[PDB]
Amino acid sequence: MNAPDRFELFLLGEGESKLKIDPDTKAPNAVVITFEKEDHTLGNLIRAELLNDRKVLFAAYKVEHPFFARFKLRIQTTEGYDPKDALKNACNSIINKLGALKTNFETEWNLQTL
Amino acid sequence: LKYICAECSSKLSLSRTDAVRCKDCGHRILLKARTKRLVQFEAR
Amino acid sequence: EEGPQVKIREASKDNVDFILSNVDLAMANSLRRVMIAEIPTLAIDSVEVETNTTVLADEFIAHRLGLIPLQSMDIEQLEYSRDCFCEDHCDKCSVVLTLQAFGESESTTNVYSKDLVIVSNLMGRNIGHPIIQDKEGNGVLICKLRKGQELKLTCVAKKGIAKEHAKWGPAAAIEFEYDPWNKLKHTDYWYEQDSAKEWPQSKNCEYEDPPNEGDPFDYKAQADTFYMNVESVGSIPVDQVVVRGIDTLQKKVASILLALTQMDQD
Amino acid sequence: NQEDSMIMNQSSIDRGLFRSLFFRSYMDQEKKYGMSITETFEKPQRTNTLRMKHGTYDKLDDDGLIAPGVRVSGEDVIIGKTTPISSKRDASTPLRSTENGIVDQVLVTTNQDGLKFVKVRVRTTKIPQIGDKF
Amino acid sequence: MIVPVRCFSCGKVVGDKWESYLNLLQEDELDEGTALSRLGLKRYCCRRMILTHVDLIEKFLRYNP
Ligand SMILES: [Zn+2]
Ligand SMILES: [Zn+2]
Ligand SMILES: [Zn+2]
Repeated sequence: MNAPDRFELFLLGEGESKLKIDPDTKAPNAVVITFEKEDHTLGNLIRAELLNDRKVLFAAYKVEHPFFARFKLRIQTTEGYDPKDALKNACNSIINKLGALKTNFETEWNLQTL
Repeated sequence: LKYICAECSSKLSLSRTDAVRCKDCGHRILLKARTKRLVQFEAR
Repeated sequence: EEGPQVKIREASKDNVDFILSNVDLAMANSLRRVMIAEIPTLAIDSVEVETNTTVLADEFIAHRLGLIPLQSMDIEQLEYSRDCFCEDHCDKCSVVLTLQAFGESESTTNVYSKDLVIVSNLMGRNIGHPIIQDKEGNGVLICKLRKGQELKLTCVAKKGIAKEHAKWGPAAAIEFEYDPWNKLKHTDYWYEQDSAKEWPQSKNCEYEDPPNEGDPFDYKAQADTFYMNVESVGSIPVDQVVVRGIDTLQKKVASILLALTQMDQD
Repeated sequence: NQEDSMIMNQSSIDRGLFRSLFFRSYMDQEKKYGMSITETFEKPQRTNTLRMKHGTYDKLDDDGLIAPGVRVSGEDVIIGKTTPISSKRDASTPLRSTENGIVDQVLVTTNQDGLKFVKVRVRTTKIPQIGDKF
Repeated sequence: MIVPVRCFSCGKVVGDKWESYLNLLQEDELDEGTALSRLGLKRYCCRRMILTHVDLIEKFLRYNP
């Protein structure tokens, strides 16, 4: 009766960009991206992979309220390394592990019985 | 228009001033019948 | 092959017990989530009812209809109704099916999901057929009729995501376990006298080496091996729940990549 | 889930956890006074017939009552009745302002004085929302 | 009312299991735990969906209308 529709978790709305990038005012060379219509599924995956990049000083995400499918990613990189690239290499890195994971699973499946 | 009887299955399309009860029963208590303008349900 | 590593232990129409080596915890988790809420499926999502003189209420039935697992193998070539350019539904984006049941016998007439009858044009796509793992071939007991009882209704199956309703959930259960000797000390076992004698041994302990008291705590170690078991309802074969899961996760990681390029424009 | 509140599995809910049917019965009757006075069940028309509500009567069949299929909501008139005071005055029965649902059954019968009277019963399914006591 | 189209907790389909359950009981004299196991209802989240269930429909059909 006051409930939001359930598509509102994955469907974007009236002029809501998927990513929103803002210059962090606190620490230098840091940025805080807002991910509309996403959750711990994404955020935890991006933040954990950003932690493997050794030119990333800081990386953490957070769902400010569970009512809303959205989350903030905060990223700080070493001087000269633009944080967006830190995000880009991060995503790609995941995609490559995932692909390898898929094929590796397939070949394993193609060897079974029942 | 019609009005399925209670202890009797029928469509006594009787109107006003015809009053109750029904036909071939003896028990007055008439339920209306389902509409035609069919409704939808979200299967959720 | 290269990175993350799979090793089936058991396989079946309904289950894939495997081991997922060389992966982040985060990824092995994010995969299980996706497997639960984000691989799409077809399921009844509208019921127009013509007659229901049955003991049950309209929507009460409508509800169960939603829960009946429909074949979703070729789902990727059906469309989201919200997407498709037709008004309401069509044949590109929705399967329509019919249910007719009338009690003839003196005995109670049952209504199964076998009694569901596809009506719209599947056009070759492997879609919409109710899953039946039942042994006598009538999976799922929709409803029961007495003598004069009738039930006549029409259901439009749509492509949906379990995030939106748990009907469109391809996964049933997704067993999941790492570090079966707490060698990472990720729990602190509650006990009364003895952690070891009181907590039972995970079946995944024949697969790892028990720690030695002669050894101290390995603090550098991370979570590496993962023991999952995906069980499927059947609207998608098992192997596919995991694959499409990896596919979808990857797919949505990607739209983030693309979205970064969309912003760069001047 | 703090201070005697709780967290419910939204997923489980969808598969019909703690779901209830909810039936409400409305009831009305033709006058109770006079020898040349009788309230009538009909779908009145705003033509001079003051005392009209804010809701549509458009779901009323000719006899003044809904049919057991129609969704109703807001202040939909469900039972149409006019009290003829010397054209007419309205005495129709709006569906409960805060409720909404689908007409389940309509009972038209006479009463022990030979009064025509009616029992309309509406049906809602109610699914466990935030704030429901368990 | 009537069997559940699916278990609330996990999501498993327990709706096709009802008749087969009632047969395992009475036809071949099994006990409900064994009966529930033969139906491959292992985890107790979906095991109680059947055991704890009451078929009120059998009563509802009793009424003529
Ligand atoms: Zn009769
Ligand atoms: Zn369409
Ligand atoms: Zn279960």
